[PDB]
Amino acid sequence: QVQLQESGPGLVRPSQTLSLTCTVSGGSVRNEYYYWSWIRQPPGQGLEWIGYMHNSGNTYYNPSLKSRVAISVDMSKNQFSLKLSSVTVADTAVYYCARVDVGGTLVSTFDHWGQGILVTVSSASTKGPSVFPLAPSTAALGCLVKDYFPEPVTVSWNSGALVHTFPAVLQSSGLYSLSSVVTVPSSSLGTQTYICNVNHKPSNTKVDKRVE
Amino acid sequence: QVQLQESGPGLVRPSQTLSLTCTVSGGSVRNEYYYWSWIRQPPGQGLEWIGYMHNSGNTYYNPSLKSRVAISVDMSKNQFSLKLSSVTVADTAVYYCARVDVGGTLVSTFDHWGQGILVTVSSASTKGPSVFPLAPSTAALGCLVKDYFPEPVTVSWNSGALVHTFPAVLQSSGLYSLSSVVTVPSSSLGTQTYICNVNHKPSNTKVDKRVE
Amino acid sequence: TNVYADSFVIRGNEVSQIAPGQTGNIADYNYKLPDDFTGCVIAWNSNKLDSKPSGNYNYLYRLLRKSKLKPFERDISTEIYQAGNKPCNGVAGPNCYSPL
Amino acid sequence: NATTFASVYAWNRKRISNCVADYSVIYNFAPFFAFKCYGVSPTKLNDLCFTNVYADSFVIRGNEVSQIAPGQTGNIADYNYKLPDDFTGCVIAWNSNKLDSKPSGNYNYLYRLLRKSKLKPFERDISTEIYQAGNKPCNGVAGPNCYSPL
Amino acid sequence: EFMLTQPHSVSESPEMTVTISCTGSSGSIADNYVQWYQQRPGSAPTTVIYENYQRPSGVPNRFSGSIDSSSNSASLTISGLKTEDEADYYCQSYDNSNVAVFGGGTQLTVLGQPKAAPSVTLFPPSSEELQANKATLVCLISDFYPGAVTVAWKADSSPVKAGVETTTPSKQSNNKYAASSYLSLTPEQWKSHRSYSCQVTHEGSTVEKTVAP
Amino acid sequence: EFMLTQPHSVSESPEMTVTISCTGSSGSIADNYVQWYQQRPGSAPTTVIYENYQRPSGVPNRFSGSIDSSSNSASLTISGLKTEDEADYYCQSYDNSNVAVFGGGTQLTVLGQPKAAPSVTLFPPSSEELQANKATLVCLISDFYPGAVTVAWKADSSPVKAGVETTTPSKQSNNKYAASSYLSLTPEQWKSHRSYSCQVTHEGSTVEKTVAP
Ligand SMILES: *[C@@H]1O[C@H](CO)[C@@H](O[C@@H]2O[C@H](CO)[C@@H](O)[C@H](O)[C@H]2NC(C)=O)[C@H](O)[C@H]1NC(C)=O
Repeated sequence: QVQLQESGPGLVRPSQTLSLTCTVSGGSVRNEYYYWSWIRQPPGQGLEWIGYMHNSGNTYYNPSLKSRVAISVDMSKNQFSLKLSSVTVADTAVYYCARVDVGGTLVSTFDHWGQGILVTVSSASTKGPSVFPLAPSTAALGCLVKDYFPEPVTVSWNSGALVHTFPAVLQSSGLYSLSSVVTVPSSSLGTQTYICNVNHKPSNTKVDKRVE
Repeated sequence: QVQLQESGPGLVRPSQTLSLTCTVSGGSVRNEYYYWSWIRQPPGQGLEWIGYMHNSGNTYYNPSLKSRVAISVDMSKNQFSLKLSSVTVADTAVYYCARVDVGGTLVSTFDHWGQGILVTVSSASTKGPSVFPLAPSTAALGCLVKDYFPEPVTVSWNSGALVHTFPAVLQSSGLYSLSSVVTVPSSSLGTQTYICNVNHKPSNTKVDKRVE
Repeated sequence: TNVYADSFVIRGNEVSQIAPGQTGNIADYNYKLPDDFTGCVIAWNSNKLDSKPSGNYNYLYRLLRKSKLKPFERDISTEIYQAGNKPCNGVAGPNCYSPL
Repeated sequence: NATTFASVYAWNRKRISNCVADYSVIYNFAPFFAFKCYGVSPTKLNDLCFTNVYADSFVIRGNEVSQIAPGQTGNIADYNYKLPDDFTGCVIAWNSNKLDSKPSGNYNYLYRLLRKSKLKPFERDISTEIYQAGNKPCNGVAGPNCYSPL
Repeated sequence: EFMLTQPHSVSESPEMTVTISCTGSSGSIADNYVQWYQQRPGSAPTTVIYENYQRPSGVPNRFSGSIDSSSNSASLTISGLKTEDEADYYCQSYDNSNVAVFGGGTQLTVLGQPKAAPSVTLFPPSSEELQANKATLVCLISDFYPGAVTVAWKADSSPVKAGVETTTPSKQSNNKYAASSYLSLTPEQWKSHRSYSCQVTHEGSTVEKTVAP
Repeated sequence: EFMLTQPHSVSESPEMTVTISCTGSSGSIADNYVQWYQQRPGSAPTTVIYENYQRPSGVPNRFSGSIDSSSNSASLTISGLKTEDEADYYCQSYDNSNVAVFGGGTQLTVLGQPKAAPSVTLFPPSSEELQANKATLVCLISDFYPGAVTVAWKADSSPVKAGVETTTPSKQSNNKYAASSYLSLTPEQWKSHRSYSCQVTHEGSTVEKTVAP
């Protein structure tokens, strides 16, 4: 069957251009009975449609993305690319290239989908995570780790206190945040030891902070 | 004008290979722009495509019995042959020759059809029929003649005194069943002496049965 | 002394253009033979192998070129062809399309 | 580049005479989805001469583009636009779905289905007479066995 | 696998217009040509509509073909019926794999004589027939003009499919059609089962009659 | 324009039948085909229904769909929920123009554990955060098995929605999600607004958890 796979840089600074390539394997872009589209998917939001173009020259864009995207087909290389103008931090969606059938009466079904490439949008350098004491409000406390650009920065608790690892989330300022949840009993038997241990893989830096 | 004509044995038996050949007149079988097909039509059912073959050797088959068909072409005698394999009692039908037009931009109609040949598949060669009375329940009553090998049927009602003899059909066992019937105005008329006689044409054997 | 066997795939209505002195898309811009060609032209229908139900797009023919091909010369160049009255920087776009 | 095109029912025909046929400009309006020449060469256009030149233009579907060729049949060929068996010219076709398509339906472009016979090469068919398919005639208003020929 | 399905029987009074349509299920109808073959009973088929819009020379202009891309079907309009138009019409097309696809066949006839309701003559196995270790359940249906000969077998609770040997529509001596619904059953099945049904369903009227020992 | 709206998630016990419907918009839904795409978490979408009636190769007969013009909506009638059928389902169609409008996403979760009410927790900003001139308060939600849940900061002045960062609800060891949120703002506005209390809407239930220093 026809397969699609994307490749390109995963880190793009804002106000720059985004260039990705979609290799069509098992088929041919020479076929004039199919369109070649791009699909976005922000984390936890849903699917977003950019637009598709025909190998004959016709191109259709999203109404809300006028003068925002540019599509091109390379019939000699059997690939079609994607071009974005003035990217912003809100463009952290996963990009998918898909083929949709137009051979029938109406363009109906996206036949095949690309593998999907995660494209991050942030120009911040490898800054250190800022750890703040997140006191419990039976309650629960956390590490309260914020202001860190690198993704694989993880945390821990007492090096085996198990408490739940928390997934990351992006910020509008171009950074990430991670606030774990660790249960704690009342103050009678809940003030023994609670020390956050953020790994901070980049820069070979280790930070340890105590949590009330 | 161009015309076709079937040629081959009109009666075969299972576990054999049905071989046929169509003699073409008014045109050369080596001419391109035309395929040479074979169409099957069982008695009482619609048409069924078997396969057409181009003069260049490209033979297209029907996916239903592709593994049990074979087509050839001879440019010298202007005759294309058909060869099935592992024939069954259900393969009996009227085979029609047909020339399809592959001239313009697509494949198209079978412009010239043959006269059609009717062949039957049966392993038996001699079998005497058996008569059975039919009791009524205006009423209807007659005779039941089954399991007779020859195709011609001889029906006689009241030694000629009249009838819609219900022509039989090739059943699953490769035989036929005659169910000629008559009508009566009431059940009292059924008590009269009515005779239903049949004659075995290839054997000159008469069968008598008293029905009432 | 030496025999060269050229092999390729074309359509049916283009087989006549393989003869010497012919004119057409295949004769001019794809495969040209001299006026004094010595040899035999052989062609047979391969629709059972070189065709797909969804369309076999692995065979290409050059549509327009800068000039007609010389006899027994090959043009494997896949560079985009300029045809408009204005430069297009050698990139696909307006007035500039693929040659194949 | 007229930004307006007529249907195959009323295909336009322009007279070309007393002018220099500069064929070096047709490459600037269409990507040539189907550029097929029959009697002339694509490059020898600027090195030949003719008696009269006619440029016929119309709008048809994608599946009907193959019918614009010598010796072809169909509704567009046999009933809307017939080419002779010895036509010497070039056929140019390109997609117009980006310009000649309306979201509410572009019912302007029409085509004749069939009118009692096939047409002759290079002739018009503007008669909007009702088409009759049965033994009993009918005129004026459509109805059973009285269908519009378009 | 592209297929074509058309109505089994079409009947209308003369001087009127009929409509036979074939719809493609597993594929498109506009990617390949559709042809209509008028096959007269007892003779070879003959093309009357080819290339979806063309009629051969000599065929009367009463025939016309049409294509519906929205419904993925191909229709045949025949206006002004005649006595010789009582033949069968077959809609044939091609699959994308270059496989010729034939329709199911449609029996067209003119309504010369008034239509009559069919008759049912369910007959149980005879005494000598039961002695012969055979059932041979038949339904000698009669008294119906249109060629809408249909047979739907049904047991007491379950449907019946094996043993159906319905014959072609045969005309009686009084210019009327009649058929036979043969059925071969194991005598053990006839002794175990309670009863069977022979549903005709001629021209929509589901005429049904059962038979029991 | 065009838009397809659908519930965020639906759930039903196994061996049952669900019906996911997507409502139309100002445009006529009967103009173009509607497709249904199943996308498991961390994979590309896969077509399960196309052309409003067709099923791709390999798709079981459990999936089905229909189009109701009177209701101006689509449908995805999935019968016999299985362990592999637990994924997100998106509905896509086309407007009168070339605008491929997608849906919102309905997470069909198979009921394997009894549903429970979530536990929401709110805590004011820390002291070191206030020293850095930033509030960046954090919410803590957990203990809700069936599906995810959205939050909305129902503040005393007005419901705050801009500048809100919500984490993707991820599974935990107790087969529960988290669905945390973040509202970063300057501390100078914290003294003039109290009791943010982002309210949940899980299973139609609302948990009121205010914030206090
Ligand atoms: C001829 O073609 C040119 C370009 O292909 C047309 O010019 C464009 O017209 C559209 C609509 O009128 C404008 O939106 C564009 O900005 C124009 N582009 C340029 C570069 O001028 C022109 O309208 C066509 N017709 C004529 C009579 O010139």
